[PDB]
Amino acid sequence: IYVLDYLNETQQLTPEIKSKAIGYLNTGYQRQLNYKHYDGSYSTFGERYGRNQGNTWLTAFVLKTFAQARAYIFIDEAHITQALIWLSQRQKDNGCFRSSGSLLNNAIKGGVEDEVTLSAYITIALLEIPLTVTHPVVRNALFCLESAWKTAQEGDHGSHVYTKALLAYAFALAGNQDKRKEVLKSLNEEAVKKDNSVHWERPQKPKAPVGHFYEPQAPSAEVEMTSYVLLAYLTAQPAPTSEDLTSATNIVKWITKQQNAQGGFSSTQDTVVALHALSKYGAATFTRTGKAAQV
Amino acid sequence: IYVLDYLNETQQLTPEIKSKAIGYLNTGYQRQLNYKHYDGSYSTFGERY
Amino acid sequence: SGKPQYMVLVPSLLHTETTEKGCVLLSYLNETVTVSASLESVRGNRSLFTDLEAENDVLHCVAFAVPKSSSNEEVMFLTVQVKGPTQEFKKRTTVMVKNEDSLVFVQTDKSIYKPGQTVKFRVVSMDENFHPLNELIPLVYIQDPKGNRIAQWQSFQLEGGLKQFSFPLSSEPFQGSYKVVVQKKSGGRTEHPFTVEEFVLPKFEVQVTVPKIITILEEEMNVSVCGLYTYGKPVPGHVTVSICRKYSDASDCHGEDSQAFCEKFSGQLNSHGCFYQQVKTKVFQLKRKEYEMKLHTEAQIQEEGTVVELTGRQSSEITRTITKLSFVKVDSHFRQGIPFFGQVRLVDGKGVPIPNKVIFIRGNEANYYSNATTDEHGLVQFSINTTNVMGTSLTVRVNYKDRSPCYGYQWVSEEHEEAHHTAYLVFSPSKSFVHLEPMSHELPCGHTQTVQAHYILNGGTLLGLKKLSFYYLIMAKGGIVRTGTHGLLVKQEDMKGHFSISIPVKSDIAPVARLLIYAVLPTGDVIGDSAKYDVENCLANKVDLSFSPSQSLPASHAHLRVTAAPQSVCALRAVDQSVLLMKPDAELSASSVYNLLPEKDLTGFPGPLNDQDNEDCINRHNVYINGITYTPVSSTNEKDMYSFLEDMGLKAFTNSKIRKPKMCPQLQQYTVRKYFPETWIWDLVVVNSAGVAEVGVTVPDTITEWKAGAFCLSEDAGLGISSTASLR
Amino acid sequence: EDCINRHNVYINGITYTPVSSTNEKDMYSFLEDMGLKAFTNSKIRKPKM
Ligand SMILES: *[C@@H]1O[C@H](CO)[C@@H](O[C@@H]2O[C@H](CO)[C@@H](O[C@@H]3O[C@H](CO)[C@@H](O)[C@H](O)[C@@H]3O)[C@H](O)[C@H]2NC(C)=O)[C@H](O)[C@H]1NC(C)=O
Ligand SMILES: *[C@@H]1O[C@H](CO)[C@@H](O[C@@H]2O[C@H](CO)[C@@H](O[C@@H]3O[C@H](CO)[C@@H](O)[C@H](O)[C@@H]3O)[C@H](O)[C@H]2NC(C)=O)[C@H](O)[C@H]1NC(C)=O
Ligand SMILES: *[C@@H]1O[C@H](CO)[C@@H](O)[C@H](O)[C@H]1NC(C)=O
Ligand SMILES: *[C@@H]1O[C@H](CO)[C@@H](O)[C@H](O)[C@H]1NC(C)=O
Ligand SMILES: *[C@@H]1O[C@H](CO)[C@@H](O)[C@H](O)[C@H]1NC(C)=O
Ligand SMILES: *[C@@H]1O[C@H](CO)[C@@H](O)[C@H](O)[C@H]1NC(C)=O
Ligand SMILES: *[C@@H]1O[C@H](CO)[C@@H](O)[C@H](O)[C@H]1NC(C)=O
Repeated sequence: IYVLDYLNETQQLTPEIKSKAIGYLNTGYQRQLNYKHYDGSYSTFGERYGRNQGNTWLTAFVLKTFAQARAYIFIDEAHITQALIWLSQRQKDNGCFRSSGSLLNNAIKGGVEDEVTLSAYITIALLEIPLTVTHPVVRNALFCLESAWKTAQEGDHGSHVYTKALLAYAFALAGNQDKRKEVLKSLNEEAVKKDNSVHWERPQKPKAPVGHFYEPQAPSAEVEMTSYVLLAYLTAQPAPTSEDLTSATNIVKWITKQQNAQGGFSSTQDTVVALHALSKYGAATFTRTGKAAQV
Repeated sequence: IYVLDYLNETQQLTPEIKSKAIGYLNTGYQRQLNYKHYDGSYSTFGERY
Repeated sequence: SGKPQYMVLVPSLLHTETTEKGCVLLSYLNETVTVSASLESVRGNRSLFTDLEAENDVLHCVAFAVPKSSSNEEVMFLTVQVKGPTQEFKKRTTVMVKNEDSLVFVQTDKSIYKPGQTVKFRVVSMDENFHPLNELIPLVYIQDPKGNRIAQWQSFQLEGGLKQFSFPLSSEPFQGSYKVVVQKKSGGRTEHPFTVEEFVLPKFEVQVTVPKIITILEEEMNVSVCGLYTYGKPVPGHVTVSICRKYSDASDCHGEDSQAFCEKFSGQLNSHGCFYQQVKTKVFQLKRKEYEMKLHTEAQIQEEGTVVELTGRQSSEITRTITKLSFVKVDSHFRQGIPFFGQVRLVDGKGVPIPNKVIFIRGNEANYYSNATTDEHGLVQFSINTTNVMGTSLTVRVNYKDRSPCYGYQWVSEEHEEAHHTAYLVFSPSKSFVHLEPMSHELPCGHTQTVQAHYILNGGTLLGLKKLSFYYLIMAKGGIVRTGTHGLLVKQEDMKGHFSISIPVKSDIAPVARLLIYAVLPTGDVIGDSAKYDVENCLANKVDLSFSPSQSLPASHAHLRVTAAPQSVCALRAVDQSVLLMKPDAELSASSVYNLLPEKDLTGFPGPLNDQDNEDCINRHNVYINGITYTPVSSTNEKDMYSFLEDMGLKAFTNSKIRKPKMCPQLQQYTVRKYFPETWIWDLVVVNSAGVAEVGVTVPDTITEWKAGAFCLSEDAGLGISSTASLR
Repeated sequence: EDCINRHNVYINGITYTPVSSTNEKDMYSFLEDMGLKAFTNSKIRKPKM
């Protein structure tokens, strides 16, 4: 879906590959339907038996993906609605969503599985759908986000990067321009700026005994978080400003330079959100009509 | 499909059942795709061998 | 003193375009409370807000209204917010709203029509409460059978809660079953059939008598035939009764007669009285392979040669299960600290009690093997002191765990029912509880009633206060209806048990009457239980019909009287009961209006909404057992307060421990001029403040029954259904 | 012969739970690994159900 978006936004698209991708989308969509739950949740296997319970993160991923798919191909609103009520059911009055761990591998998930990060990813997936901030779920979620950002800001460490980035994106979608600029400033303070671009890594190297190789329990999630920061900077109510676009250009340069020759990026999460951010950047900057620039 | 056609031609149709049938059509379509042949033909089982 | 307490109760299935009540309970320090419920439609944006001031230990019930929705059936997010000067609480869930359809029905002036006649029918509409509702109906039509619809009326609006229509059928109408169909705005449809054919008016009806239920151990059978006539007088003639057993050894296809053994008895229906006959069921072979009993009686009335047939006792149940005992007051739950007493009835076959007969009550998981005996009423009240494990199984038998005669021969049809029942104990973290001794039964109406309650308080209030309280709700019609409270100066530190409750049964209560009661303890603890009273099918608006009496000879002066509300309307259908003598009407009674209702009783949350899970996972590294060995983990299976309110049909938001502390699963994974007959009166009449009285015209040469059906309606009291005064 | 297995484990408290075999050292095992054997009435072995 995000590949289709990148191609359409860049105008580098043909109807042949479009039809091919359409067929792939329909097939994968139904195959995913083959793993949902009776209530509307999702899991690794699920269907063909009921001796399991769904996962939350996976359901959110399905929700976001189905939303964009709805943007291009036809889909049933009943499924997104069911997933939405399910997530709301798995939410707490004060606390945030619970991580109903039923996954197979953490590589697919580009996060640290922290309840705050999970809740943030959820609410951003919700806000990606056109949903009013006065809505209940997003209200409680915003309370969680505000509290988590407050504790992570006053404290010397709140993971220092991933959280703050996703929080910034969420705040940007809500409308709290002030909170957006504040957390964004906090992020910019801990910059990993290079010769002609800028970016952010994990806490420069993980402190505790870590490593050995293969990204064990830590997929590096650098492309995804950087793209999240990008998408945040690119969001505003009237239209974005200029400064945010400059920083966006920097990180975009880093992103395109980080691409993989085999295709995509290091994983699925990063490729998805990265292409999403690039698509929005194209929708903002690139214009198929504007063709008479004089400098 | 022909049921949808009968309803649309007779005007006795609502968007709810329309969406329901659309989902059924897509599902049955893919399930049928699960039985075609490599050349494009069709059989009872076919695929997976 | 203790923790502050709040509690909001609301049904799960909400109806629109009307009012529905929800209750709230508040108490304990920092009482300047403000509660607010917000029902919001998630997808898109919809919001219905409601507020209410809240004080100490008050159970106030507010009636919020809901208007129509865009879609038909849809879920919604209900969020309750409690704000105290120094406290706050918020809890939400998924409430299912439904654009319910009204309960509409049809009534015809006749059941069977002949060519050239005018079909007259009435359309009635109503809501859950039976207060008449005015409405613009999109469609009502009469249809011929080929789908060649015979008549059609569009967009008419009901005003007095009903509307009457008429359609003159022709001289050469299509014959068969026709049908009246009404279509409501919601897309809903309702069908009321009626037939059109030729027929002669019968001046008599056969009425036979045979056991409604014939069983295995039967050597003979009583049979009788009596024929009612004009004014129910006796009729002389001949009778041919064909008592029969149906579905024999024959194949039953193209050459074999399905008809099994038949016995034909000829009787001479005398001048006075009726005919009797004692038959022997030896020829029927009332055993394993042969089927049911159809009795086709055919009476031939003299001087006309008119034969009429009646199909009786087809379902005489040759039941392999004999001595089928019973139960009556078998409690579904128990407690590990109480003597529960279950009342059990024992009957056999047809339904007659068996007196002075030894029986055995076996209680497994409690080791209660005892003997008892069937008294004059075949009732036995057995009590068991419960201090045992989770589930108790109770059975009762008069024979033993096997069919005494030839059980497994593959060619026998004898059996004996075994009373079986299972009961679960309630959960009680405080070790205190309530249990009602109900009059679980056919509750009357228009009367008071007392239900007794047993409270076993293990220490009762730990610190709390002196006054403790109980709050009860008698809910109905998938909603609520009545509420109330009660409290008591608790004993200092013991488990005091007896206290009764009183409630009126005037009306406004479905056949089902779900009563629940819960007592709150200031320590953040609560207890409670349920009960079932199958209310008698009676209506709110009392109604009755009378008449200036039966008198022969067409003297027009005759009267009909009706008693109902002081300002109402009444649909009167006085029918010359000749066609009605032939074929009956179509389910016109209180029970009909009741079963037409949508979801008579609400039990269990509806389908779409699943639940409201929690997060309190108590899974230890290992179950932590010191002693003989360590133990693994496993889920429990016992009733709970949350389950009480779930089976009740509603939902609630609280803070106290309601649900059982269920643990999260394992994370680890891999002089006369004939008038029109077959009818008499069909009209509407106004009811003044003293009962209406119409003067009907006694008609000539129409000697049959005269069923007078009264269907009244009043905006204040509701509808009314009163009997068939047969001014013969 | 000591079999303390109840019908249901009789696990009072918040919930019930099944039985299982333990895994811990015992005096009987101390004397077993010691090499010798002894006759005594006291509670030496664990009450294995
Ligand atoms: C790819 O996605 C775009 C959505 O961005 C699909 O629509 C094209 O979208 C642009 C806006 O993004 C439309 O532009 C409009 O032009 C009018 C003047 O004609 C202007 O007033 C509007 O403000 C807006 O700029 C454009 O009309 C629209 N359709 C086109 C180009 O045919 C696009 O269809 C997608 N590509 C596909 C389906 O191949
Ligand atoms: C149902 O099937 C029809 C095809 O039969 C789909 O297209 C509809 O076709 C009708 C003609 O059969 C269109 O009516 C047209 O009206 C114009 C004047 O406005 C007239 O000049 C044309 O000759 C023709 O009569 C109609 O516009 C068109 N769309 C409709 C009916 O909405 C229709 O889309 C199908 N509907 C479904 C599948 O929901
Ligand atoms: C809410 O729904 C109504 C329904 O007509 C719509 O008019 C309105 O724009 C929506 N938003 C708000 C904030 O009311
Ligand atoms: C309100 O309730 C709290 C909770 O226990 C209690 O401690 C306090 O005394 C009450 N009054 C206040 C906070 O003014
Ligand atoms: C049947 O009729 C006989 C007399 O004919 C009578 O004594 C008996 O009580 C009746 N009822 C039965 C046998 O159930
Ligand atoms: C059951 O016990 C009672 C004594 O309590 C005894 O009289 C009776 O005979 C016993 N049952 C039978 C079938 O004898
Ligand atoms: C019921 O019998 C049990 C036997 O364990 C006894 O403990 C209990 O006291 C008896 N019931 C009453 C009310 O005493």
